[PDB]
Amino acid sequence: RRDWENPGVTQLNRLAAHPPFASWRNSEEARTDRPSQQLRSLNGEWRFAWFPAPEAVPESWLECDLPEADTVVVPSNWQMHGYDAPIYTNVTYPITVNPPFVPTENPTGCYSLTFNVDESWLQEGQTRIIFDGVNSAFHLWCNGRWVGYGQDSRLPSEFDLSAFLRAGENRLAVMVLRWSDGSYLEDQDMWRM
Amino acid sequence: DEANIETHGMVPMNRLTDDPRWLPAMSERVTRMVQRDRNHPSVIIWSLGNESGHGANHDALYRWIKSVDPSRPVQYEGGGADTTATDIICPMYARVDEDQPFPAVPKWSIKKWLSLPGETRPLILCEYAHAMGNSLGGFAKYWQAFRQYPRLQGGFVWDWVDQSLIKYDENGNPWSAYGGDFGDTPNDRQFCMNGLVFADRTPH
Amino acid sequence: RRDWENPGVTQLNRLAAHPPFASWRNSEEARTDRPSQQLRSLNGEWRFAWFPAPEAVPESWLECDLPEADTVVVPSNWQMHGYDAPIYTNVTYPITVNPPFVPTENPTGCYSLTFNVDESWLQEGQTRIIFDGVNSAFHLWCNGRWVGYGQDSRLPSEFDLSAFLRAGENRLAVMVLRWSDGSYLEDQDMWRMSGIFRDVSLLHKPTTQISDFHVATRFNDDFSRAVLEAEVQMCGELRDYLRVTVSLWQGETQVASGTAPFGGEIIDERGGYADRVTLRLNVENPKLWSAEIPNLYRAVVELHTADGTLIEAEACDVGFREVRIENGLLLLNGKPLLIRGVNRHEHHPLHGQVMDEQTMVQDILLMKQNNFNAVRCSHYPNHPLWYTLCDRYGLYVVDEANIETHGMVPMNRLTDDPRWLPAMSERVTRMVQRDRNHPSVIIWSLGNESGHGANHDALYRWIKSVDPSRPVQYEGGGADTTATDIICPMYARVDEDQPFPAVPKWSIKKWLSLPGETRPLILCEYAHAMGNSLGGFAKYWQAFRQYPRLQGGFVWDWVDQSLIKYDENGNPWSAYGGDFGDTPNDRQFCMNGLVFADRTPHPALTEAKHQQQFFQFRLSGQTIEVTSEYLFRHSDNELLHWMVALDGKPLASGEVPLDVAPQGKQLIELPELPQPESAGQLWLTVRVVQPNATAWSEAGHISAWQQWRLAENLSVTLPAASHAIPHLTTSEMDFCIELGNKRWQFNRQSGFLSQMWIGDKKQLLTPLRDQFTRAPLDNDIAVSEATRIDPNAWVERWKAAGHYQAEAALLQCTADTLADAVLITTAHAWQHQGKTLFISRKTYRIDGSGQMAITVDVEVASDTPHPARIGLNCQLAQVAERVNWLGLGPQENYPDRLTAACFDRWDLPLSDMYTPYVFPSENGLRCGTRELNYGPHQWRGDFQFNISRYSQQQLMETSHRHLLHAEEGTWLNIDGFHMGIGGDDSWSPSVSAEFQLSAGRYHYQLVWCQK
Ligand SMILES: CC(C)S[C@@H]1O[C@H](CO)[C@H](O)[C@H](O)[C@H]1O
Ligand SMILES: CC(C)S[C@@H]1O[C@H](CO)[C@H](O)[C@H](O)[C@H]1O
Ligand SMILES: [Mg+2]
Ligand SMILES: [Mg+2]
Ligand SMILES: [Mg+2]
Ligand SMILES: [Mg+2]
Ligand SMILES: [Mg+2]
Ligand SMILES: [Mg+2]
Ligand SMILES: [Mg+2]
Ligand SMILES: [Mg+2]
Ligand code: NA
Ligand code: NA
Ligand code: NA
Ligand code: NA
Ligand code: NA
Ligand code: NA
Repeated sequence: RRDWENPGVTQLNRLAAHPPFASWRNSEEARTDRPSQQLRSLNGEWRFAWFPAPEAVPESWLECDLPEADTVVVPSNWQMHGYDAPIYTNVTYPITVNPPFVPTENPTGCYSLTFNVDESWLQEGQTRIIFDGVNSAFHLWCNGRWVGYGQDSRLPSEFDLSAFLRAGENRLAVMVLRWSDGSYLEDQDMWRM
Repeated sequence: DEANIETHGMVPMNRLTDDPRWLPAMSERVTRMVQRDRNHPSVIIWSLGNESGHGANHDALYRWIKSVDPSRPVQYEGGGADTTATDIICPMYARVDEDQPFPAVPKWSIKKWLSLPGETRPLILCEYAHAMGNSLGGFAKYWQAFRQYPRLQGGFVWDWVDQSLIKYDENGNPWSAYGGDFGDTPNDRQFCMNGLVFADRTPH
Repeated sequence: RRDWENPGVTQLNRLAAHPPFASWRNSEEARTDRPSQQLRSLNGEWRFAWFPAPEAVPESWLECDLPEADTVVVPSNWQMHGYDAPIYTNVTYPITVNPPFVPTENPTGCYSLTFNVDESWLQEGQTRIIFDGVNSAFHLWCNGRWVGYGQDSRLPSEFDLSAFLRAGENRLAVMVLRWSDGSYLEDQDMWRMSGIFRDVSLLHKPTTQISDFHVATRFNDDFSRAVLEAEVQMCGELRDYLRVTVSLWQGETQVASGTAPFGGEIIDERGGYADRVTLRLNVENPKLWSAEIPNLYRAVVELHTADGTLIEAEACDVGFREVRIENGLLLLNGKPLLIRGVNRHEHHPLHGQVMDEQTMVQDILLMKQNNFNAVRCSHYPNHPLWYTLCDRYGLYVVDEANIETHGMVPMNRLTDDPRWLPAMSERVTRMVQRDRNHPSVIIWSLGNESGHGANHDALYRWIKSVDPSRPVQYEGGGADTTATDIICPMYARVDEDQPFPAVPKWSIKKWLSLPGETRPLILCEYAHAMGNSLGGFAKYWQAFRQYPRLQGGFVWDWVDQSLIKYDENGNPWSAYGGDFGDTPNDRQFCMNGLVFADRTPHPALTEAKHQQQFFQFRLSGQTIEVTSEYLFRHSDNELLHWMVALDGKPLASGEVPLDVAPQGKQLIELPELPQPESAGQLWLTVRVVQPNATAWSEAGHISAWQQWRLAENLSVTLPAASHAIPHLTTSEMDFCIELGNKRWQFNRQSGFLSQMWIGDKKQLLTPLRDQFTRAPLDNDIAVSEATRIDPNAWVERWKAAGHYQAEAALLQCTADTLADAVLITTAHAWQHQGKTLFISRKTYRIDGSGQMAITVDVEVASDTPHPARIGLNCQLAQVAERVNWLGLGPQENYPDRLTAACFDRWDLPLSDMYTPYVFPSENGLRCGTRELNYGPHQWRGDFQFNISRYSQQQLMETSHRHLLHAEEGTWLNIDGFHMGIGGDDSWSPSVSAEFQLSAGRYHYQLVWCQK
C-alpha cells in the first residue's frame, strides 16, 4: 500500500504513547530507579543490508538472513557506516517538493535480529518491542509475520509482539525507509540521515 | 520540549500546516510528545515545532495542549513569533534596538516589540546570537537589555555544538567535514556549524 | 487490512472536500444555477446483493454482475428494501462496545452499476465520482480495479476515476459495510440503517480548475456598506495568462466584478500562495440577508485566460449578513436574534433516511407557516440541497458535525482520546469546507452528546481560526464548556434546577447569571414533543421574551421517526422500535415530533405556532397595542382582523391595516362597543392575516392571534315555573326518577346513575362513575419499563398507590323529594390496601325542566400521588356524527398546553376529537368548556372533556394505534380538573407543580339535560 506516501497513515498497529515504563516487579527497585528485569535492551549487533528502493528488497529476507548482510551496531545512522551519504541542506528539502510523494529511489535499510525470549515472558502477560527512534518510517515483521508500521523519527514506536514470539530464538525484520511523507514534516536545518 | 514538525522548505511556509489534511499527522507529533514527557519537571514549556509558518493546525494543537496540560505555557515562533498559537513572544534573531520590518513577518527590535499596541506577553528569543564561526559580536547588548526590561526574559542562543562530521584522509587522519564534503548536493556548506563548541566539545 | 476497524484510516485516495461544484462551461448557466452538462447523476437502478459479512463476498463480483443480485433504486437504505432490519436504539450502541472493532457478522451491501462514459470526458480533464452519502463505510472499485475507501456517512466522498474509465460501458462496484470504526462516532438517537442513501454523481472538471472558493462579507458600522471577499484556489499548471473574474449579481443587474491573475499576498518568510487569489468587491447599500427577508445575490467565479476564453465557472448564492456575539448577545446584522427553532432529522416513513426535494420543501413550508425561523441539523451535515433551500426560503441553520458517542462510558471516552482526534477532525473540517459559503448557516456545532474532551477544544479553535464569521457551539460536558460560544443546554427547565453532578442542568434564568458567566443561552433541544406533549411550552417563551440573553431554542423535534409496515391485508401502519424484531431497542422513543411521519401535524404544533408569533398584543380600553418582534422588515403583508362575540355569537368585527416597523408599535382604536342583549361573556379575538401569498404561504395565511375577555354580564334571571314535577319511585334496589318521556335510574347498591332513558331508549352502556386516572401518556411512562420499572415515573406512582385498581365503596345513597324536584345524595370512597385514596360526595338534582344538576365534591388524601384527573365517565349508548362545544379549541388542548386554543363555538366530526398518536394514550381533551353537545345530550358547567370510540382502558392496553377498535357507543370523560401533560423532558417527572392536582379538596358541577 505504499503507506510511506500517505500522510493519512502514520502508523499501523502501534501502541498508545505513555510516560517511560519499566514494569518493575519489586517496589524498592522502582523507588531507586534500578534496572528492571522486565525492560530488556536489544541494542548491540544486528544484521543489515542496504537497498536502493523498497522494491529491491527480497522476500527471502522476511524469513532468513541475507548472506550478503553485514553485522553492525544498533543504534546507528547507516550513513555513518558508509552505506550512503548524509546530506546537509538547510531550508530546501532534500527531495523534490511533491507531497506526499517521495523519490522512487528511496534508500532502504533492512535490519534484522535473532534474539532469545524466555518462556516466562510468554506464559503470562504482554511482550512489546520499543523502537525509540527510527528515521524516517518503517515496517516491522516478527518471525516472518507482519506486525505494523511507524512514522515520526523522534518518538518511540511500540508494538505488541505477544502473539508473534515463541520461546527460544526469534527473528525481527525491520525495513526502514529513508524518505516518507513524514519527511515533509522533518525539514530541520541539520544533516539528513 | 518541541514537536518534531518543521516544514521550512514549503512555499509559503504554512502550506502543509494550514491544510487540514495534514492535521492528523501533525497532531500525532504534538500529542505523543506530551503523553511521553509531561511528567518531567525539567520540561517547563511545550513548543509546537519550528519554521512551519502559522497555520490553523497550529491553533488547534496549541489549544489541545492548553486543554490537556495547563501546567506549562505553549510557545511557537512560526508566522511572526507573536501569533495566536503562542503564549510567549519568541522570535528568532530579532535584534536589540534595530527593527527589521519584513513584510508579514517583521522582526521588531525586542524592546519595541514588547510595547506594540495591545501587546502584553513576555518575550524570550527562541534563537538569537548566531554563533557561526567567529561570532557572538553584540552578545552583551542582549544581556544588558534582558536585565533592564522585566518582560525581556532571555533567550536560547543558536546553538550548542557544531554539526561537523569526521572524515579520514588518504593517510587515515581525521578531519572535520561540513555540507558538500560527502558528495551531497545541493548542500548548504558551512551553515551546519553554528555552535559555541566544536563537535568534540572543545569550546570556541 | 480491515480498514473498517481502524480509526487511523478514515479514507484512502479520497479527494479534498470543497463547496458545491458543477463545472459550468458557460458563465450565464452558472449565474442562473441551471443544470450543468458536466455534473451527471448516477441515481436510478443499480444492482445489489446483500452479504452477512465482507468475507462472504465472492471475488467474481469485482469483474461481473452476480446473477443472484436484484435491481434496486439508489439512493436507498437497504433495510427499506427488506434485506435486513433497521434497528431503533437510543443511547446504547447497536453493536458491542469494543472500539475500534465491529462484529464479524457485518452486513455488507454489494452495489454495482454498468454505465456509459463519453470519450469527451476522458479525452481531457478529470472525471470524478461523488457519493454524497454512504452508511457507514465503503470500498470502491471501477472496471475491477480498486479505487479507494471512505468513512463518515454524512458528507460526500469523492474519487478521481479518470485513469480507470474507458469510453463506453463501465462498471462500478461498491462494497458498503454496515458497521465500521466510524459507527463509534455515529450513535445518534435514530434508526440505524445502511446503504448508498444520498446522491451518486459524476463531475467533469478541466485539468486546470477552480479547486476551492471561499466567500466572505464584512460591513461598516451600520451595514450601509460591505466588502465581498472571494478567495479562489486553483489546481493545475500555473500560467501567467490565467485569470480569475468574480462577478456579483442582484437578479439581472451586475453589481460588481473584478479580475486578477493568480498570486496571493506574502504570507510568511517563504512568500505567498502562487495558486490562489483574492478578489475584493465593494458593495454599497447591500440588500441584507435574514430569515425575515432572505435577500440573495449570485457570485460567479470564472477561471479564464487573458484573451477571454472561459476555462470553467463555479458559483453560489450569497447572503450579506454578519453574525456576531457581543456583550453576551447573538446578533445578526447588529440585532439580537430570538431563535424560534426546531431540530430536524432527515427521515421519511417509506424511504428511511433518503431525502428528496419535495419532502424538504414540505418541511420548510410547514416550518415557516408555523413561525419557526431556525433549524438545527441534528446531528450531522444534511443533504446538500437542504442548505440551498434554507438560503432561499430563509431559515437560520446550525450545521453540526457527524460526531455522537452517546453510548460510551463515560461519554467523552473517545473525544478526550488523541487517537480519535484525526477521525473527529475530518468530521468537522470536511463539513466546514463544504458548507461555509451558505448564508443560512449561522452557527457551527461540534456534534452531539459526546461528553467534553480535549478533541473538542482543539476543533473549536480550528474553526474559530478558519472561519471567524460564525460562532461555534457544543453542548457536551455541561453545555457551558470552553468549547462553546453559546450556553446551549438540552432540556434545562425555565425555573427549576436539576443539579446533576458534574453536568447539572440549571434553570435557564439562573444559568445566565452564574458567577462569571456572560454568554448568550439558546437551548440546543427543549420541549421534548413525544406523544401528547409540549406542556409548559408558554413558560419557555415568556422567559425568552423577558430575558435579553435567553435567545430561544430548538424544539426536539420536527418529525416522528416512525416507519411504515403492512399488515396481513397489505394495509399500512406506523411502526417504532422493536417492530422489526430489532432488539434491544428503545420502543416509542423514536417518535418525538411536532408532526407525524407523513407531515400531518400533531396538536402540539399549533401551540408552538402561537407562542412563536412575531407580533405581541396588549389591550387597554378600546386600545389594542400591537408590537412587532421582527428585526428587519416592516409589516407589509399583514392586516389585523378583530371580532367580538358573546358566548360564541358574533356581535361585531372589523379589519385594520397593520403598519408597524420592526420592533415598533401600533395603536388601533376599536370602535364604540354597542352593548349586548343577553347575559354572557364577551370575548375579543384578533388575528394577523397576510393578504398576499408569499414563497412559503398562501394568501390569507393566519400568522398570529390573541384573545381577551371583555365585559361579562352574569345571568340574574330566575328560570321559570316548571311545567311539571319529576316523580320518584323507590325500590329495594333502585331510585328511579320519571319526568315526561325521560327516566333516570340510580342503583342503591352501587350508588351510581346506572341508566337513563329517553322514551324507551337506553342512553348508557356503562354507568356514570367517578374517574381519577388516565391512560398514561408517553410523559407519564417516561422510561419506566415492564422489565425495569422506573418507580419515580408518574405512571408507576399511580400504579403503586392503587389508583388504577381502587374500587368504589358506597358510604351513602339517599333520595329526597323537594317541591319541584328530586334530590339524590351519594358518597363513595375509593380504597386500596385499606387506605382511603379518594372520597367523592355528590348531589343530583332533577327538576321539572328535565335538567339534572350534578354537584361533585372530592377529597384526595394528601399522601397519595396527585391524581391524573378528577372527573366522571361513562359509555353512552349512542354514536353521533358531530361534537359541538363552547369552550377552548378547536384542537386538542390540556391545562399546560392550551394557550393556542381559542374560546369559541366549535363544531367537528367525532373523529377529529380523537388524536391518533402512534402510541395511544389519553388524548383529545378540550379544556375550559362551558357547554358540550352530543346527539340529544347537552352538558353545561366549567369543565374539560374528551369524547371518542375508545375507552381509557383500551388506550392503556394498546401499544399501537392501528390495533385500536371502536367500542360500541361513545366513551365520554368529563373532568372538573385534569393534570398537566408535562414534556420538559420525557424521561423524568416533568409536570410543573402548578399543574398537579394537589389541592386536597375539589368541587365541580355540571348540568346534563336533553337537546
Ligand atoms: C538562513 C536563513 C534564511 S534561515 C536560518 O538559518 C539558520 C542557519 O544556521 C538556522 O537554521 C535558523 O533557524 C534559520 O532561521
Ligand atoms: C433518555 C435520556 C437519558 S437521553 C435523551 O433521549 C432523547 C430521546 O428522544 C433524545 O435523544 C435526547 O437528545 C437525549 O438527551
Ligand atoms: Mg504515511
Ligand atoms: Mg532480580
Ligand atoms: Mg525455536
Ligand atoms: Mg529551518
Ligand atoms: Mg549550495
Ligand atoms: Mg477505519
Ligand atoms: Mg443521543
Ligand atoms: Mg428496550
Ligand atoms: Na528581563
Ligand atoms: Na545551521
Ligand atoms: Na430574550
Ligand atoms: Na428520540
Ligand atoms: Na400591512
Ligand atoms: Na397505550
